[PDB]
Amino acid sequence: PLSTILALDLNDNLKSLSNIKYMFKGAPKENPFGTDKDVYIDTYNLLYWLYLGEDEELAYPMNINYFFTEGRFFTIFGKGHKYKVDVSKFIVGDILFFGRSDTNIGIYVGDGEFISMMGKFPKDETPIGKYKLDDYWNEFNGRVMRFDEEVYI
Amino acid sequence: PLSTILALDLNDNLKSLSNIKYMFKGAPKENPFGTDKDVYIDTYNLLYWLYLGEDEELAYPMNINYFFTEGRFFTIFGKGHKYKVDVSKFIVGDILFFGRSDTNIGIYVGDGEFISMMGKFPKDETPIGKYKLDDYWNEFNGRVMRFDEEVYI
Amino acid sequence: LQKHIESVIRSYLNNLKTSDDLIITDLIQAIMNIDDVLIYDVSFDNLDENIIVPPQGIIRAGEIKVELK
Amino acid sequence: SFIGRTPEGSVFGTKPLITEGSVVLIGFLNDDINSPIILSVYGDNEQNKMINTNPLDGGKFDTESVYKYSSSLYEILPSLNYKYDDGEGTSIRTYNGKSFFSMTSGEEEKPQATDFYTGTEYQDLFTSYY
Amino acid sequence: MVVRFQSSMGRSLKRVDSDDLNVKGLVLATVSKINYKYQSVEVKVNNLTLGSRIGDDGSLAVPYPKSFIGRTPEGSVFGTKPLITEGSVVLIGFLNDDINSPIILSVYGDNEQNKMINTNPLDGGKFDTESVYKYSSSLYEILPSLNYKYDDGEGTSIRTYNGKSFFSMTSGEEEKPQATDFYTGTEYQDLFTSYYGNKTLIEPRIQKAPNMLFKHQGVFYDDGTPDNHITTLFISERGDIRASVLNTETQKRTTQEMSSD
Amino acid sequence: SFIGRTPEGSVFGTKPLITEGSVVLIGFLNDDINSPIILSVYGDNEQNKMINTNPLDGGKFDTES
Amino acid sequence: GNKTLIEPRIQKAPNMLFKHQGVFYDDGTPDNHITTLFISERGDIRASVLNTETQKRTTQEMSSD
Amino acid sequence: IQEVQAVLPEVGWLIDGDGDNEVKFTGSSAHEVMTGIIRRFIPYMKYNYTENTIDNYLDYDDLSSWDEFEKLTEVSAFTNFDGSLKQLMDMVTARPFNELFFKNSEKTPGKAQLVLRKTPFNPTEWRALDMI
Amino acid sequence: NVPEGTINTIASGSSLIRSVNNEYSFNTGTKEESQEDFKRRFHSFVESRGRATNKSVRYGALQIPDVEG
Amino acid sequence: KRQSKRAYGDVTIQFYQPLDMRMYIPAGTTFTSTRQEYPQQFETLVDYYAEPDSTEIVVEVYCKETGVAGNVPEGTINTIASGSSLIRSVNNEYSFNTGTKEESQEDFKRRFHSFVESRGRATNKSVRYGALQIPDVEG
Amino acid sequence: TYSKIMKDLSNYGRDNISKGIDKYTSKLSSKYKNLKKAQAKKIIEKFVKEGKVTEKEYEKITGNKVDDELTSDNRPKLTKDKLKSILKEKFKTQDDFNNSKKKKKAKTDALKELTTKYRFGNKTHATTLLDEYIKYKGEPPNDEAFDKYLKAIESPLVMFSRMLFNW
Repeated sequence: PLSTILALDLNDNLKSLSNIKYMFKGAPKENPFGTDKDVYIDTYNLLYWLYLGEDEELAYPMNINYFFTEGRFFTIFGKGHKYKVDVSKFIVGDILFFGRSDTNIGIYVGDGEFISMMGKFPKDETPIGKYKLDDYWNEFNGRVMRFDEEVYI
Repeated sequence: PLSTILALDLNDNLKSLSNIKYMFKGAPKENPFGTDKDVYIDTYNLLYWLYLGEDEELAYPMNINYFFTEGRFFTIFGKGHKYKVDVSKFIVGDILFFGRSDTNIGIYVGDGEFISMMGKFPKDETPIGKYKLDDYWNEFNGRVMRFDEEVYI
Repeated sequence: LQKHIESVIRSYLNNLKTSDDLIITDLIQAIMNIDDVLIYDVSFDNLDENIIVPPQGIIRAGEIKVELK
Repeated sequence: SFIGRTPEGSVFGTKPLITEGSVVLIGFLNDDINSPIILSVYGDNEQNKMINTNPLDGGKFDTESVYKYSSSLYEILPSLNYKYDDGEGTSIRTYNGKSFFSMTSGEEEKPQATDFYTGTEYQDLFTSYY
Repeated sequence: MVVRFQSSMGRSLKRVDSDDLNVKGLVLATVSKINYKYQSVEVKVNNLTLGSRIGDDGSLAVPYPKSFIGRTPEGSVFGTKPLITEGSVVLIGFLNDDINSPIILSVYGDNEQNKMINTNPLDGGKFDTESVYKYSSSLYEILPSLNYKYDDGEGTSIRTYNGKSFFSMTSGEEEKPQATDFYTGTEYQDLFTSYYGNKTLIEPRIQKAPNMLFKHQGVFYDDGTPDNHITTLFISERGDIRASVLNTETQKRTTQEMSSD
Repeated sequence: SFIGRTPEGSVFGTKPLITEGSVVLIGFLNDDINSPIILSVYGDNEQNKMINTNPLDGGKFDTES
Repeated sequence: GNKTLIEPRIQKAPNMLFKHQGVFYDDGTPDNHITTLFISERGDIRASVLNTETQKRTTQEMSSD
Repeated sequence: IQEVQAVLPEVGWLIDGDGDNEVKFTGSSAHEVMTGIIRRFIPYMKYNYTENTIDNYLDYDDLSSWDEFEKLTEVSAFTNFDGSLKQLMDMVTARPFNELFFKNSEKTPGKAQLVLRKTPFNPTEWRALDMI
Repeated sequence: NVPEGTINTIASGSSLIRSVNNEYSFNTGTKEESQEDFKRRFHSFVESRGRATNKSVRYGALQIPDVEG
Repeated sequence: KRQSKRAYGDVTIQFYQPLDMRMYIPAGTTFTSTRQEYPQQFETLVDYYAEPDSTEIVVEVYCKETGVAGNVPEGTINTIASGSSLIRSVNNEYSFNTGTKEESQEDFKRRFHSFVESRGRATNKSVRYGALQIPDVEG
Repeated sequence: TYSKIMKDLSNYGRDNISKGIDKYTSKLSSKYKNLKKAQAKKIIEKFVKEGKVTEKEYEKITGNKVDDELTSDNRPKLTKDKLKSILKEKFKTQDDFNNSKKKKKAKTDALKELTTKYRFGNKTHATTLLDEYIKYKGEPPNDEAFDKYLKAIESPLVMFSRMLFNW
């Protein structure tokens, strides 16, 4: 699939992407992958740039309102329930939400992990990195989505 | 009547009263008619100066609270109904109210017109002028009053 | 009445068999059948000559505009 | 209005104002006399007529013009300073003496929440009248 | 027999009389028309209309519940006027179980309407659970104006005004984006309370920017001298800010002004 | 508290807080069992005594003090 | 009522803000003035006026120190 | 009838209580109301009589009541849930101030008459009754 | 023949109606015609048998019951 | 001869506002009219669903009475049973003109002629009758 | 339909549209099923704030031929040989079948013109043809694959109440 291949490519290149830096609402106009210079990007913009590399375009800045009405996603699990046993059924490339008000999102990777940027709020200098799901499982909020390209337009 | 004669005199002298200027709550201490110098007066103060020329005095600044308890007026039409056919029954010298919170008032003149000051809020340099009732009919609010001098005191 | 005439004409256009010319006499007799007295006369602009249909042609679609005199 | 207890154990709730000489509807338990409960508090026609600033006699609520005046969450505290909201952008709140807080967006209503010269007086606000 | 031919009803024999005329219980109705001057509505039964006599509004109508109402020792009357809506379902209780004696007890909304005006995603669960307390405990309310007010058992609290303007507060670092001012600040669509239950944004009714002000004044104080200090915190629609202190009788003023530029 | 729809069509209303284990008064429709509605929520005497700061035992409301 | 302090549930300090914005006005031009009255958990105060389209800002900031 | 809207495309009735089966009867006296009540349903109550219906056999005329003391009335059709016209007739009667019963028509032998008159306990109305 | 401003209500739901009033009095309510009126009418009828006369057009236009003048 | 065909057509629903959530229409909803000239009923055969953000929905309807009375003129069917408050107006945009009475004596006579001429197989008319004998196919 | 969309916004006016943009949006999307909820939501926001909408705004919202007025009066038939030709344009090299990424782009471009430009449009039907076309490498064993899109495009309450009446 497209989303699984993109997640695998991001995982393979995760250690070379240290130029990318964390910010609250970093919306730079320069593509991070097409420039050796450091750049502050958040998770939403990161996903946008990652999907823009191929033929899909989506829209910018791709805020939380994107998932409501654009019809690019179909929900897998709803918000408000949180089961630890049904995490194994997930698949790579599923988007993982975080926070009580959709503050941050993530991309799921196998072996019970996820890819996201975590750091102090006021523009942290920590680069992108992968963390275990055990400590962040409290703030998962049970919302899960998935991509679909064949039928759209 | 007193109010009809005063309205006719104001209409006849309307084109010579260009010295008078519009403001939100202009309460000058100088009489506009007794001075060639320009002066910023609002509709309430204008009516006060117009009635003060004769033997009637009323009170100053003559805000909206004047019409409530002074007993100088008796209502003709109440607020909250707005009929376009019953405008013809009006007579010259009836006070026309404007705005949802009694922001401004006017004096009715025949042929479906009214005399008032209209302009941008922050102390507009537009002088007094007469406008058609068709465009302002939306913001009329249906409140109409009339004067009575014989029985008062 | 305009809408009723449009619907009657469009319905006449449907439920028509294959390989028959667009005869106008039957059309006008069909629309005059509604009321002989009320409806006075009917005329046409371009299809005054019968349109010969091939063996594999059927006249079923068609947009109707009523132009009352 | 609402009452309960939190998981920690602390109790929370409300204490709505109680007034003497008000009319209250009562529903007996199992239709037994000597088993009363108060259902709600209903005011008199005069009292209701005094505590509303709506001049319209009547009209369907779906009319745009009627929505301007009908849609008004008008409330008055035990203190005679009141609180006001409306379906339009006007919203007015009052405090001790003539002090008040107000907001609005329409240019027509601009005097209601202006600060030109000395500012708008408290008597200029139509909601300030019975 | 011959004498049995009287008013009767039911499969079992029951003397129909003036007891059957009296209604037993409470019934539902819809608000068709409202008397705005008296704030007493007339409710419609499925094929009958209650209240609604020759009396226009005052002398006959159906009373509506009030939050509280009374009179002060000085004599001045105080109370509330809760919002009234047409086409809402209202529960009615007749006095002494007499038809032609209605009163409205409360206003109950439809299942769809209730589902639309709540942001709680949980299907169910005991209220005593800590996690469920986060979402269950939410005094969520929406004014007649489509700008809403929100409170919660957590420290989050959100209030909205005309256009996209809002006021918010919170304490958890997790919730820090909801009430942050980094760069341009948090957008209105980032707040999860700003959406309806069915994945729809709560549009404000009025998009024009408001203008706020906090006017302060009095009359006198314990010193006995007349009060004449006036101060304001006016905010314009173009973003200006003006903090001013005024003494009107002495004709003195000091203003701190901020321009939109 | 109140609920309705605006002329534009948008729905507005309120969601008053709901609490588990509170006592609620119920009125059946047409006095039929299997037809319940909640009328209001009444707290316990202890709960009411805890959530009020009024020290007065009693007295007419018309007194200034 | 029973001589007990009403503890707040959450002891962490809040952070307030009064964000103001619109869309348009009677002049017809698009509205793009943004202003805030943000207050941080560490006691800071920041009154700011912003025009985002023109990329201009004026802030009055107070630090916790 | 519970589930009938009876709407129309971009048209509607100015009087309320329309579309629905609501019917309102108005009069300033019992003989005015009772005429409207009886006349509303009596003709349509059809039967297989070889010759007419109940309106030919029942006069239901020469009704009177206290017109001076009774104001205008807005008596509703459906005051009684699925009740009989007799149940709705009782409300209009307002007993015991008015006396309703069925009796033979002495003035017109051969047919019955519905009587609705003020109670004969008044002095002059008592004298107006025929003695036997 | 009620006076002016007598009809106040419509005696129905009146949801969209505020009030009803009449600006003019009712004068067409009249009792049965006396002998003298009938004799006057009949003398005009006898004199109106020849058409094409003003006195004939008088009866011509007076035959409608509602017309008085 | 074959029996009459039930009238059928399209009916148009107008709501006060676009639906905020998806609504379900119960099967066998009854559509009728208020004019005394056409008291003939109608009823739906299949389920229908009114998705949100849709100000109108069109569902097909079949005349229960078997006759030409179903061929109602425009703007006749102005009533709906078990309808919610959301519905604002009910109207058919086009007259049905599909109902029919029992098969015409002339059309039966002509089909019987076709059958008689079609007794000799292997000819144009035999193929014609063999094609026309199915009730669905026409002309 | 750029003109009609703009005329509609000009008919209600910015004062009326500004009060209930979400539901007024549903009016436009109801009338024309070419615009989804998000597409018509964005154009109205751009209309109210700027006060007008140009051809740059329209095309930015969604790729359309704004400079083409033919279609509303007359739109071509798309008989079978035309579809056969349009598939020969959309698929010109064999790698497209092997490389799925461009195949998704190709088929979307086929459906985008094929549903809109011609007399008859359907997604699921046209998809079905494309799935058979792709599987057979663009030469299926029967010409029906090219016919297919052309021929495919053009109680308890009652029972209880009844029996209760019967008894």
